[PDB]
Amino acid sequence: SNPIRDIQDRLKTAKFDNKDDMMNLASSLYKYEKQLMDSSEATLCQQGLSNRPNSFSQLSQFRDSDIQSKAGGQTGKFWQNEYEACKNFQTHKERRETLEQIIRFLQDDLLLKTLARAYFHRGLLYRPKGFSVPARKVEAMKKAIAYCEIILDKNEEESEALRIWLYAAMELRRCGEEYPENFAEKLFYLANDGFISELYDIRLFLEYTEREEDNNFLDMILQENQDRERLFELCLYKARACFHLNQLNDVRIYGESAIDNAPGAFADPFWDELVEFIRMLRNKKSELWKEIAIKAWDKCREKEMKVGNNIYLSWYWARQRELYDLAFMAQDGIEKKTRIADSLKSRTTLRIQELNELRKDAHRKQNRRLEDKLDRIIEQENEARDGAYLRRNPPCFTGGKREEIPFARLPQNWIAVHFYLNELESHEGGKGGHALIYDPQKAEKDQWQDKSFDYKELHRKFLEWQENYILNEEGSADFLVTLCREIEKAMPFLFKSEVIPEDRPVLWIPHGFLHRLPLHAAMKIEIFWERHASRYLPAWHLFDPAPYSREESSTLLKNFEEYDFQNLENGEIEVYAPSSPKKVKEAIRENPAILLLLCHGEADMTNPFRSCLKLKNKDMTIFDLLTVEDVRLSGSRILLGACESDMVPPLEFSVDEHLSVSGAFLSHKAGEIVAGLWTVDSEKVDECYSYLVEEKDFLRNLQEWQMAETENFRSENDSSLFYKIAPFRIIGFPA
RNA sequence: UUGAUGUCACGGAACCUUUGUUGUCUUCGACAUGGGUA
RNA sequence: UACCCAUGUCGAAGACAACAAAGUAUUU
Repeated sequence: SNPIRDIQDRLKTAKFDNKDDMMNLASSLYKYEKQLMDSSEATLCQQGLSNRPNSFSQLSQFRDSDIQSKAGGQTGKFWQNEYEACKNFQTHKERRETLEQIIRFLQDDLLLKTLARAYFHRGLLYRPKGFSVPARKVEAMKKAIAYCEIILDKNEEESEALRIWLYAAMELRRCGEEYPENFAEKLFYLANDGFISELYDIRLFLEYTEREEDNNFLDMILQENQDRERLFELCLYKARACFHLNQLNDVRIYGESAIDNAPGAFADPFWDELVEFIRMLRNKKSELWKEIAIKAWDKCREKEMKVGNNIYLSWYWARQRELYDLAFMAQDGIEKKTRIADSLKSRTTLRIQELNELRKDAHRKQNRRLEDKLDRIIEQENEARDGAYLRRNPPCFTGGKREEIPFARLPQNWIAVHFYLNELESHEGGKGGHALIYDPQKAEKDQWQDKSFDYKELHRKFLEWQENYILNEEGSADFLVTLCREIEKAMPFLFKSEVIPEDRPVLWIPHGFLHRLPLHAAMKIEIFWERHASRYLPAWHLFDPAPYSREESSTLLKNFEEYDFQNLENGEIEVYAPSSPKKVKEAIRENPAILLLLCHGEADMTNPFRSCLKLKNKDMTIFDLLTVEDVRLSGSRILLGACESDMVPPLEFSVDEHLSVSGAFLSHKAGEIVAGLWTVDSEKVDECYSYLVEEKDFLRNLQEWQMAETENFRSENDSSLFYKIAPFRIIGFPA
């Protein structure tokens, strides 16, 4: 760079009456000091300035207090202008460096106004991730307000300071803070000014419109120029303005235009404003709200498809859940309600499944560098669930052939129950819980029912059982019985034949914490499994019946030396013990007909990827399973004898997901998995899985086993015995 | 100087990064002071 | 507003110049 030479050139030209000369001189001297403070390579310059008496006189004149302090504000304003010009050509890092340079340089009303605007723009860079806002965003907006109030304490008519103050106050509200005090009075001054300086002002005059109920300024908005980059956002403001003028057809037109041009990135503020607009329409009870909500859902669903990995998916798309709640309430058709519900489920597991598919093709083609990319994405996802900072942008992957599965592809003798837990409806005091039930044998106009229930008390009793389980654990059996009776209290329709016809099998597609429950064990005494056999899927778009594996080979791997599994160890399947993770990795690439694993297991309390199987000399985690190079399990049947092999951490993740060990095996396209929702007894495991292996029809045989044990439950209604029958469930839907 | 049928704050390491360092022969010769006489 | 010299004595430097706190990613 050679900044010393730049100081020479400026000192040749400069005269002290001229703004540009002093602006340039101040800039050059500041850059010199900056390079010294950075210990830059420019510090190797040992040269000095020539014409020493002249240079001394000119520097001594510049460093007059008024001259340099005058030049400071002008340099700051010039940099602030050039930033706001090139802002959308810069990357984030260099936008940040520009703004922080301005702030450090400026740390007179011109200076204070420039510094307030710089802090306002520095805050705008921070974006919420998940349901959390960065603290520094709030900090920046509060500092902008603090600087603004020095000017406004002595000149309340100053338009720029007032506007910056109002912008920062609106951002505080957006972050979930309250408005600062005397917001109303200052917002009334702004309307006494009555002119749009910048795009943000349109949002202020609408706030004024909604507060003073005054329509004068709406014609300014409707006449605003269309030659803008963020056209979708301007059109959304047009729609609001038309609504206050009751120009409802133009509201429809502008709203449709805004949604049709929505941006791809869910980090964009457009997506917040759209949901606020729909909530405004709904709260004013306008009939337009149902049209706009369904189009907004369709656009959001279209663009979720283009999100590149689970990290961005968890950060930014997860915040759009309320839009699906609103669209679910707008939509009256039950099948279309079910489509809206299903589009929210297991969006991360879908991408893990696609990565597992990609790894197959890389291995068979020996594309090593692609395997490293596939490993990096899983590693970074594991980091993100620990909340760690990511140094590198995670890579993006295009999706698989995501066809929309027709509901007609369910076989004719089944019943399907689709759950949805609408938080917005629940929080407003409605039922909020929905069960959408499909009977494919009826005429098409009668094939769907929609049953609704209140899930607050069921969720409380779930949390209560969960905590008692973590602390006791088997002393929690009474709380399990309480929860299972609460299932029937909440969903009394489960035991009515006009809802679920006689003795047909049921497929469950849960949502939220309902993935955690033993719905097959709902207790009227009569248990649900006495009426129907049950099967589970995480989501309907994962429905994919494939044939069972053809291989004439099966394996039992055991690392469990406290106990003798007399029934399993005298079957026709050969047993290898004590099994290490290497043996599991070997069996997993032979595509066995039946694979049994008998070992201890443990679900993690914080991060799903750390849930593990306790094998001989080393634990095998979900992270290990999802990074095994060569895996061949298409159509295999898997029986997990491990405790908590279908459990997940006692937390609510930002997106709907059930990443248990069983879920990990399903993401490798296993045919069906049997696993435990909590701790499992070794004798019950032995006697259940021996019968399943002998009679190779898991759906009927698990029901027969459950019924045959229930007759010993009835003689005394012992909670401890029910605690031992209930945990087993089947996941997956083979051909 | 509380308000009451509901407080995990013993629910949170002032933590993290930084070389008292860079340059210098224990050497060596002409200099002080202000008048005096016509 | 000209001219002329006269006397022989004696240690010096003892730290100086620079820096005097500065930084501390939240994301296509």
